[PDB]
Amino acid sequence: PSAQELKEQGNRLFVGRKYPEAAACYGRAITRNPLVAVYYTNRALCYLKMQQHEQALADCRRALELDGQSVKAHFFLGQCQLEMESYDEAIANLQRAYSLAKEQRLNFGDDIPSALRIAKKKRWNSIEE
Ligand SMILES: *CC(=O)Nc1ccc(NC(=O)C*)cc1
Repeated sequence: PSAQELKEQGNRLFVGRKYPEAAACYGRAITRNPLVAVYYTNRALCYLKMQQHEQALADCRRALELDGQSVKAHFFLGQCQLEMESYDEAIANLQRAYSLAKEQRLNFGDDIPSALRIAKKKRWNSIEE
């Protein structure tokens, strides 16, 4: 199987909540072609759904090097840092995801802006404690 076919099989497993199996298929595609960003971005989300944040950080770091303009990778990076309460970095990454989304016209409705507000509100909440 080619790397593209492996990404498609990992995608099918992800839709069925098969997160660990999907991450294995994404690692497959990385072995075959390790220079495609979305392979890391998709597996990062698998790790993110698996409560393994440090693992999710790494893949978000790998994706943003192959594609510094990736809206999805910045979005998962910020959400991952948010769940780890790294609020300032998280808001900065969600903000850049929003900036890139408007540049590439990937800003749909109030989606990413609502993520910003939820992150900023959670940051305000923790500062008080
Ligand atoms: C195709 C696919 O994976 N869709 C999808 C829909 C919803 C969610 N999760 C929630 O709505 C909370 C994940 C994936």
